[PDB]
Amino acid sequence: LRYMSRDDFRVLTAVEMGMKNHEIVPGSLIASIASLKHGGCNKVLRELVKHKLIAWERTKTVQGYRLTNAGYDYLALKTLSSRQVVESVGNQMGVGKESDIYIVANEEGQQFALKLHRLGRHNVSWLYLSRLSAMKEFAYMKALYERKFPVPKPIDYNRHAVVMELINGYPLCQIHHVEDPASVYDEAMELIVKLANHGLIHGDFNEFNLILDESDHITMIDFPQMVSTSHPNAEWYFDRDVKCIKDFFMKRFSYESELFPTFKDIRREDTLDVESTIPPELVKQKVKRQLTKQQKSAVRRRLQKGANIFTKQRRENMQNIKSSL
Amino acid sequence: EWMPVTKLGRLVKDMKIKSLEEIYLFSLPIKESEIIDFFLGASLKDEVLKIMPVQKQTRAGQRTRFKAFVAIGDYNGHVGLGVKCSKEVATAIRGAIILAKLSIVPVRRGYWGNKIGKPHTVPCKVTGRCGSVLVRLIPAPRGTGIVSAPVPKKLLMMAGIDDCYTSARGCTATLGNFAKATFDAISKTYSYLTPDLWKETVFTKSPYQEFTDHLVKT
RNA sequence: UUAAAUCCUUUAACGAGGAUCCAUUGGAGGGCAAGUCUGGUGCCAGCAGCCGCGGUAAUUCCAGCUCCAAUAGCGUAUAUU
RNA sequence: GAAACCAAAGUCUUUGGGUUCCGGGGGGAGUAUGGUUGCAAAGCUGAAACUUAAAGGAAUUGACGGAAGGGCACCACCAGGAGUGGAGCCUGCGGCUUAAUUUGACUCAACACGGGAAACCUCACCCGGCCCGGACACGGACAGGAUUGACAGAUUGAUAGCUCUUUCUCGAUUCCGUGGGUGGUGGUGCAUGGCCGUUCUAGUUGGUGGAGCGAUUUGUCUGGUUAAUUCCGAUAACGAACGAGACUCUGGCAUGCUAACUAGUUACGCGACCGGUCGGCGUAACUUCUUAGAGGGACAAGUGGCGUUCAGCCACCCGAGAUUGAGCAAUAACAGGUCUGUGAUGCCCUUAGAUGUCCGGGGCUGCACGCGCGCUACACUGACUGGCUCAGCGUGUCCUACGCCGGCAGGCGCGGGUAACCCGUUGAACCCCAUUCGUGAUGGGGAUCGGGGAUUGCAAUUAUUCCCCAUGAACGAGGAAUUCCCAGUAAGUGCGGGUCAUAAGCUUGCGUUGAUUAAGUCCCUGCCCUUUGUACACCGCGUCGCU
Repeated sequence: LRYMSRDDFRVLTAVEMGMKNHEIVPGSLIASIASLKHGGCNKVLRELVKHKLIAWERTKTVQGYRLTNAGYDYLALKTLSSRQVVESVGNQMGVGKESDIYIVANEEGQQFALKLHRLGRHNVSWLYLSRLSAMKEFAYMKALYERKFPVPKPIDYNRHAVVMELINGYPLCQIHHVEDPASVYDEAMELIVKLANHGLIHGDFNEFNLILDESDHITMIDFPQMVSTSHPNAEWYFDRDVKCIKDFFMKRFSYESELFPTFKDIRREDTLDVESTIPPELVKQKVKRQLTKQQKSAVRRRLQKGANIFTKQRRENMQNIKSSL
Repeated sequence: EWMPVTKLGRLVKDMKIKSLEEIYLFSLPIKESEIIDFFLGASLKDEVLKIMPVQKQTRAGQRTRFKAFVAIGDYNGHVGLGVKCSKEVATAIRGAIILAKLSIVPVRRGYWGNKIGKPHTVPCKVTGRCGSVLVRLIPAPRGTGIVSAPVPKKLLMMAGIDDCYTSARGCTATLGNFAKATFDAISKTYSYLTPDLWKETVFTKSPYQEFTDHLVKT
């Protein structure tokens, strides 16, 4: 849980700055880009290693710290807390392979769903691929909700976290019986034609990516696999998804289809496949920026002398040599 | 047990070469450690000047190996200096000692004032230049003692010089260069020509040329 | 003794067994002579001319013990060679 | 000469040919201020306060290249097979419960690892209950017994002489209270004495000589070649040691040899049966089969091609085998260490026993869920029913033959085997051959349940396991994703070992039926060489509010 709520923001963000450019970030660089408090950040790092926030690395010459899987997760929730979306944690968690579903509650008490991308090449690249995944998923989530589609409502995105509307139900793969099989079938078949009208093919439109809300309403999730209709095999991915649903309702619910939708309509809807002159106030700001940069460069060279590990190794052998002589 | 390899060595083994001076007269290379250990014997004491540990850059990583600076010296005659690097420290030391015995040089001893008694000081002010270290030895009056830094103090003591004014210039802190400079200075004592050695040098037969018939049998 | 004294010198008596008639100041990683001893502390307190020591086995801090240097002296700051 | 380099940058501690300018750790700073020159922009001259253990120059190895070339790997892909992931069940890890659900490891080396199949033990876990727990010093009791041992009966969850009736014996083997440090079937830490495991699997390391003030380099390499510091060979190197290699075994081959009363064949007698069949029985044939030994046998032997015409590489004939697999072989790094070794060893603990022994009952299986290895399936290339015929690795003083009683698990009687002898020609399953079923949740599939019976055992209730009836669920070839796989291999299919009283969907071996595709590549995923370069620089986080 989150108790510490001051210096932990600045130190962890400073790691993320170094993570985008380099692998393991040395402790010398951290304090320079987090200049608000000086000296006492080294004990904060020792509190960060207690939790699964940062990992230590002392291989051969490389001495420093790298951000963990769970440590990257805490940073997004800390940003979402300032945007007043997340306050307390709900416990109903569906631990998946590509993502983790966490229930979140706001100031109001209204429960929302949170998605956290867990892509698992070094861990630096793995925590960068999760960044691009959430930004792509939120892009489709906004694009479909605006265009009448039955998708969860997009709220906020932070690095890898995506806040969505809480639609609670069961996935189609674990459904025994539906009270009205025909009405549910026609609803699902319409949504494939709907996407094709907007110039989109789902690709993997199966029973594993569909959730029923009280056996009345079909909800769609997971959107990183979507392709354009400009693709040469556009009708192939269209027909494969149709046959997947055609066979499933005949298999599980024993419903044979009377309507066979195979229409190519591109595009009647929006193409979503793309988706003295200088005042003294300014003089003061400019002088300040110059004077801070001169101090920051000097502090970097003071911190680069921390090598402490090199001095410790040299001292051990000297004691052995003098005793043997 | 010693079994000599060189021709010089074989001569030494027997009784054909009487002193160590007959080797220095013909500037023959002493290639065996035993030759020195035969002539000077119990008289050669040793001082370990420094044991500096260095880490060798290897593809397997870093391992510790020790560099030993040993100055061997028979008093009132002969000095040598050796530098060895090895895994263990004792090994390094013995290696250095062996190496320092191969490097034994005679030092010429002079007089400061009037030449009364035994010689005690360096004959004339000599110098030893070794990689930015410049050691100067200067003739001192009898009983002054060696007025120097600790290392050339040692080296001069084990040379059998009783008294000498020293002066060093440059980076005297690097021990190898300092000791090697002082050794180089002290060697140069015989190389310096005085009015004492102006007489035409009458040539004795070389150890090889004299005992040629004895070397036929081996 | 001395102006008169005092001190020194000279001398009667009393005056020495270790809990005394009890020696101190700095230091003990390296420079630099002397502990990987024991307890305490846990990048805190602090030390450290400089190099550095301390973030739980501290040869560097506060103590104890032990040892070393100088010795009725020995540290510290400053001017200067 | 720090050196790269320099006939000057030489003739410098062996320091003095004349002479001008000029530097004294880095910054602040070539900034302020003054002066002066300048139309101006500016130039020349030119500080301090203060701040900092460094700022730098040469050279040298190459941790890392987001550098380049090669090479290799189904723990990589390609063409594919079997799949898992979907279903039920079983198990492991999370998580969840609970008095307890004992437990280290979490992308290989986390994941049926502790041989861990846990009714008891194992058991470390929980709820309970008896029992006593040192030496020492002080104060009390004992010969007018300190104390031990003790038949039967009554007690609590237990045949508790560790309580009462019994007090009957046993002769100091003492026990009753209080404590203070000097507690030892102690715990851990260090000095030292012996012995292990971990990563790849190809290097590692001296000695002497040479080069450099030295770090270092040469040896350890142009080229070809090799898995390779391998080899040919070139050469400021020459020689080594260590490991890989070599050594040894093993397997493939022998109608050559040595033998086999616990191996087998052939022939010959006798018998049984219809000139033949007989795992029926009895010694002349010696090794084909079986065994277990010796000796052979393959060495790049030969031919062809390619190759500095050498080292070697590729192809092919004959051959059992032309590229068998293991150990040895007794490396490098370990700061992982290991163990009843010694130190009047350093500390910490010892009615806070470093898990005190025992007693009874529980738990390890508990269950909405995730993540995973498996088993059975999803039928027609099948299921059922009858008939037929073939193993090998192995085991055994519980393995079991044989008769009888049993629908069935099983009982009862009697033998052999401490084992090429008996189980046992191991009588296997798949498969084959016929019979019935007929595309349906079907007789496929068997979960879950309901009654009996039988063992195993001190004990089966939370079903040990097996048997017989009845119920008969999900499951219609499984999405993203992912594992193993080059030939007697994958996959189907049974059997044996392993813990063991009964306990086996596990692990580990063995046979048996036996494939598709491939003989390529670096595309992905990685790993390994070689060559070459190398000791987070600069330009793009703020606003306001009172003391």
